[PDB]
Amino acid sequence: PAFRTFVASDWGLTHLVVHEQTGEVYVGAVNRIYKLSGNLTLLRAHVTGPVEDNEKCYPPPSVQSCPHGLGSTDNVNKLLLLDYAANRLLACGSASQGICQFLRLDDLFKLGEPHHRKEHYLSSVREAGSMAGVLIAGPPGQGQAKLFVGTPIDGKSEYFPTLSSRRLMANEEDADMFGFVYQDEFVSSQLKIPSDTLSKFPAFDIYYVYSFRSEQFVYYLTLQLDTQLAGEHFFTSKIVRLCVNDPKFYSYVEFPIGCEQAGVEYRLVQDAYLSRPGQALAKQLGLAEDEEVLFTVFAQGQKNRVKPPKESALCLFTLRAIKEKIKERIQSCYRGEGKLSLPWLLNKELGCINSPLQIDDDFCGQDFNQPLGGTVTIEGTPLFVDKEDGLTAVAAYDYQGRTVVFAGTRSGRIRKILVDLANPSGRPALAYESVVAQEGNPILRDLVLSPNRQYLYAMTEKQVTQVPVESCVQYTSCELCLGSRDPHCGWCVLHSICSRQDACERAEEPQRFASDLLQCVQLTVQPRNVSVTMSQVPLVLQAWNVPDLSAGVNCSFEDFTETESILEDGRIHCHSPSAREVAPITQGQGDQRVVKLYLKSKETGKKFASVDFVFYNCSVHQSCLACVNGSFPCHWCKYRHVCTNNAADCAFLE
Amino acid sequence: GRVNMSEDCPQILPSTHIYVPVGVVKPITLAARNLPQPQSGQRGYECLFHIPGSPARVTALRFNSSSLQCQNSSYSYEGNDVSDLPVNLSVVWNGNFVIDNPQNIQAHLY
Ligand SMILES: *[C@@H]1O[C@H](CO)[C@@H](O[C@@H]2O[C@H](CO)[C@@H](O[C@@H]3O[C@H](CO[C@H]4O[C@H](CO)[C@@H](O)[C@H](O[C@H]5O[C@H](CO)[C@@H](O)[C@H](O)[C@@H]5O)[C@@H]4O)[C@@H](O)[C@H](O[C@H]4O[C@H](CO)[C@@H](O)[C@H](O)[C@@H]4O)[C@@H]3O)[C@H](O)[C@H]2NC(C)=O)[C@H](O)[C@H]1NC(C)=O
Ligand SMILES: *[C@@H]1O[C@H](CO)[C@@H](O[C@@H]2O[C@H](CO)[C@@H](O[C@@H]3O[C@H](CO[C@H]4O[C@H](CO)[C@@H](O)[C@H](O)[C@@H]4O)[C@@H](O)[C@H](O[C@H]4O[C@H](CO)[C@@H](O)[C@H](O)[C@@H]4O)[C@@H]3O)[C@H](O)[C@H]2NC(C)=O)[C@H](O)[C@H]1NC(C)=O
Ligand SMILES: *[C@@H]1O[C@H](CO)[C@@H](O[C@@H]2O[C@H](CO)[C@@H](O[C@@H]3O[C@H](CO[C@H]4O[C@H](CO)[C@@H](O)[C@H](O[C@H]5O[C@H](CO)[C@@H](O)[C@H](O)[C@@H]5O)[C@@H]4O)[C@@H](O)[C@H](O)[C@@H]3O)[C@H](O)[C@H]2NC(C)=O)[C@H](O)[C@H]1NC(C)=O
Ligand SMILES: *[C@@H]1O[C@H](CO)[C@@H](O[C@@H]2O[C@H](CO)[C@@H](O[C@@H]3O[C@H](CO)[C@@H](O)[C@H](O[C@H]4O[C@H](CO)[C@@H](O)[C@H](O)[C@@H]4O)[C@@H]3O)[C@H](O)[C@H]2NC(C)=O)[C@H](O)[C@H]1NC(C)=O
Ligand SMILES: *[C@@H]1O[C@H](CO)[C@@H](O[C@@H]2O[C@H](CO)[C@@H](O[C@@H]3O[C@H](CO)[C@@H](O)[C@H](O[C@H]4O[C@H](CO)[C@@H](O)[C@H](O)[C@@H]4O)[C@@H]3O)[C@H](O)[C@H]2NC(C)=O)[C@H](O)[C@H]1NC(C)=O
Ligand SMILES: *[C@@H]1O[C@H](CO)[C@@H](O[C@@H]2O[C@H](CO)[C@@H](O[C@@H]3O[C@H](CO)[C@@H](O)[C@H](O)[C@@H]3O)[C@H](O)[C@H]2NC(C)=O)[C@H](O)[C@H]1NC(C)=O
Ligand SMILES: *[C@@H]1O[C@H](CO)[C@@H](O[C@@H]2O[C@H](CO)[C@@H](O)[C@H](O)[C@H]2NC(C)=O)[C@H](O)[C@H]1NC(C)=O
Ligand SMILES: *[C@@H]1O[C@H](CO)[C@@H](O)[C@H](O)[C@H]1NC(C)=O
Repeated sequence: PAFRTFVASDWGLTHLVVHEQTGEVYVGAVNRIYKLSGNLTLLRAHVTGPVEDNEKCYPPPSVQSCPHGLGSTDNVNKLLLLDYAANRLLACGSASQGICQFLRLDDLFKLGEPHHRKEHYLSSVREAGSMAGVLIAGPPGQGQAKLFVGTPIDGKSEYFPTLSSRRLMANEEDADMFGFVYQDEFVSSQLKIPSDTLSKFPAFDIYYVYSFRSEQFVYYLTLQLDTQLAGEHFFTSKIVRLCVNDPKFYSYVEFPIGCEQAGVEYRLVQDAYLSRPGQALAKQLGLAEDEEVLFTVFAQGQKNRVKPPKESALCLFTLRAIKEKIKERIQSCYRGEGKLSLPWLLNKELGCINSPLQIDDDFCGQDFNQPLGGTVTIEGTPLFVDKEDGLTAVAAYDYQGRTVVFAGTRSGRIRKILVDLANPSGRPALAYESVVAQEGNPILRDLVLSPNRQYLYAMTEKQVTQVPVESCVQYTSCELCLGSRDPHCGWCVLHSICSRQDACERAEEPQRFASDLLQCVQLTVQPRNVSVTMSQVPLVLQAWNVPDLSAGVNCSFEDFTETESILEDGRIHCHSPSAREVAPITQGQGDQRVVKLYLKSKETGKKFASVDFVFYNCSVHQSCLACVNGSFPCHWCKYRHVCTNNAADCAFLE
Repeated sequence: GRVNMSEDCPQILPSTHIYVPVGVVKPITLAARNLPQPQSGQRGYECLFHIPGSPARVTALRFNSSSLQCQNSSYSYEGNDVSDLPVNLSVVWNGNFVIDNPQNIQAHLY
């Protein structure tokens, strides 16, 4: 087989997303945004790129003249978001103080690209993927669609907010776009970087890696700078959250996050992926059905966010456990204990105000004790650690209970991990590894399963790659099929192929489908060794772990002959071929020919079960030694000076 | 982008007269109808002033299907012979596509 693939002809790629209805794949890149079919054929290509511009210029040349010299620069797709409700694609770029694009869903027709007002500008930042966010909507007429979006700022504190809550109007031409949900002269639905904190720490900035909507909130995994850790730059990876229904922005929370493996620190997020656990992991992790989970990837230490270490660790957080750490922290500040502790935001530390309240998970923040930080860094449950080849990306999914995890590598490889801590095993075990861009093109965070969940689109700097979740047909034998362990694979006994339960016809029936190696087709023949000179010999066949064959069975010694068989007890009775048929095989191979006797099922008409069957030839031995002291039952005739199976064919008795 | 009806055509609508003093930095807001969103491989808008002395090329911004604006600039003609000079203006996009001007709207340079 070959891996279905889309190659990046000219430029680097940045983002990928899948349409839940169509399976169309949209692909953000530098200067380009593509629409692709499910099998990665090019469907449509939008030019978004090389634009005459300059990063230093505020409002970009379109609105005002800038004295700074302009040059043809690349427009990096910073963000990509599917707005199914308004049949379109939010395709947020850079290189125009970060103006956002709207492309129509089915043809990439530019519906709108607002850039007059200051809100239509998002950030000067030219870095890909340092931005993230979520689209959330209500029905038309009600409280309209909103976008929550984090971005870096590059020190342009007064131009852009790092985190914001913005409006999404139905008209793309409408000027109201990317305007804040509630703006006041006192408080706006945004969060800015304070100027005092940039004067103190020169180039502090918030880089937003992943983001997701959960229940009624919005989380972000972030990277920040040294503020109690002027000097050098060291980063701290944190979780952020907001209530969706909090125009005031009072719900903001921020806990440091990481995990440790045998006294080695992993504190830099590279990617995450919110998912389900399915019956398996849920049960022994102690969860309800609809309880969520967060797979993550961290690098070692707190050094070099620009170029992190190889040493990387896949951790785990249950959202119930992060919800408890946040509820526990709020029911703590509402006891008046300590300070808010959020360095970059509030430079002078304001204190926790005591008050009697019903602290719930439904709590959406209040006026005093305001935006607040976190003291106790939240530790995650480790799963798998790569030391020679850095993890880059992750996804996961529910399959028939068992929880499959996908992991990109710096090499261009994907790992297929069953997480088995909650499962019986000692620790979560790798099942399989696969190749995408072998030469060493790293996999990018945007790694999405298809809608049917049959494939997994894996993106690199330079190519998208349709990697199948299930491809058990690469497995040739029951023994290797169930040996790989990647849980989709079973041996469909009578078809003699390896594939999933829903793909094996009649699998539901007894012994027709094998799932543990012990169910494997095992076959034996009573007369294992039969002489060339014999003909139509009766043979008995014992087979175990096989479905009801009352449909009928034939014996085929190979693709040479085929004899009909009848069934009695737990045994199959068929005959050897005729001398007329046997010799056409044995001619040339001399001493003996080991031949794979199959069973051909009448229902399928495919050979499934095999045995070592021996066709021995005595006569061709031309000396006593070869004849008797060989490996077979052969008799030598002193006097005739010939080797044969029959005692009577000898000269006489003595 | 199909036009079947004459009222749906890309055209520039008039406002109360466009007054432009010579040697003064001014913006010139315009209204219009069904102004196209420039598509793939297509540039944006400009205002071209047909002054026999000097023809000025000023790039503009299309705000929506119904309003334009040439950017802060000053204009002149060489003569000092006539106080009130009406000037043919053409609104272009993607270099050479001139939008229709039915009322033949002019800019008065005074
Ligand atoms: C089990 O294995 C045996 C032994 O290996 C196989 O029997 C052999 O069959 C092939 C036929 O395809 C024979 O090969 C051909 O031989 C002939 C000439 O054979 C003469 O010389 C033999 C060698 O000394 C001799 O044994 C023969 O005598 C036998 O026959 C008589 C009469 O039936 C009998 O009474 C005797 O007791 C002997 O049994 C005989 O004098 C020859 O024409 C062929 O050679 C041509 O082709 C080759 C290849 O293309 C080429 O290289 C040559 O140049 C030439 O053009 C060919 O070699 C072989 O002789 C048989 N072996 C024996 C010992 O007789 C057989 O495959 C298996 N048995 C069964 C029952 O299936
Ligand atoms: C398509 O896009 C076009 C152009 O982008 C829009 O046209 C604009 O319409 C808006 C109305 O929303 C007009 O805005 C008005 O501007 C006035 C400003 O004039 C002053 O300007 C300067 C600087 O402030 C002063 O020095 C000078 O002396 C002027 O006085 C405001 O005064 C108006 O505000 C009033 O109305 C609003 C809304 O009702 C109130 O909130 C205020 O309190 C106040 O009463 C007003 O904001 C603007 O002039 C038009 N743009 C241009 C470039 O001219 C279209 O709206 C849009 N069309 C569609 C269909 O979407
Ligand atoms: C060629 O194919 C044949 C298939 O028939 C294979 O023969 C079998 O070989 C294995 C060992 O290699 C034997 O297993 C052993 O059984 C021993 C007990 O033996 C008695 O019971 C047998 C079955 O109940 C019985 O056949 C046997 O009688 C034999 O000996 C008699 C006296 O010599 C003779 O007259 C008979 O004709 C008959 O051959 C005994 O009473 C046991 O002690 C061992 O521990 C071992 O388990 C099978 O019994 C063999 N099957 C048969 C039918 O004889 C043979 O392996 C193949 N050859 C090669 C080289 O691979
Ligand atoms: C885009 O992707 C789609 C799927 O996402 C894909 O189209 C599908 O192709 C498959 C085969 O690759 C087709 O599945 C077939 O279904 C019919 C029943 O209608 C069967 O007869 C077929 O069986 C044949 O193939 C088997 C396996 O190779 C053989 O064992 C057998 O002998 C048969 O010859 C097969 O199961 C299917 O028609 C479509 N899917 C859908 C939903 O229509 C396609 O590869 C991509 N297309 C493009 C244009 O890029
Ligand atoms: C399970 O085993 C049974 C019995 O062992 C087996 O039955 C066989 O069926 C085939 C038909 O498919 C029989 O072959 C036929 O025999 C006639 C003479 O009577 C021949 O003329 C025919 O041969 C022609 O067709 C062949 C194939 O296209 C060509 O190779 C040839 O050149 C001829 O044109 C015809 O096929 C055969 O006789 C029996 N076997 C025996 C031992 O009698 C069957 O294959 C298996 N059953 C099932 C349901 O698959
Ligand atoms: C400024 O614009 C005006 C008006 O658009 C120009 O004046 C006139 O332009 C019109 C075109 O609409 C010419 O009318 C033509 O008339 C003939 C009649 O035979 C007709 O066949 C054509 O279809 C067309 O309608 C008209 O000739 C022209 N006026 C003159 C006196 O030549 C004017 O040219 C522009 N000013 C400058 C300085 O270029
Ligand atoms: C004949 O069979 C005998 C006995 O099985 C073989 O004897 C071997 O002899 C060597 C000495 O050269 C010993 O070291 C081996 O241990 C013996 N093997 C066994 C299995 O007993 C002998 O190899 C055979 N000879 C021929 C010519 O076939
Ligand atoms: C230029 O235009 C801009 C935007 O309309 C305006 O802010 C400014 O006042 C103008 N400058 C001058 C010198 O007229």
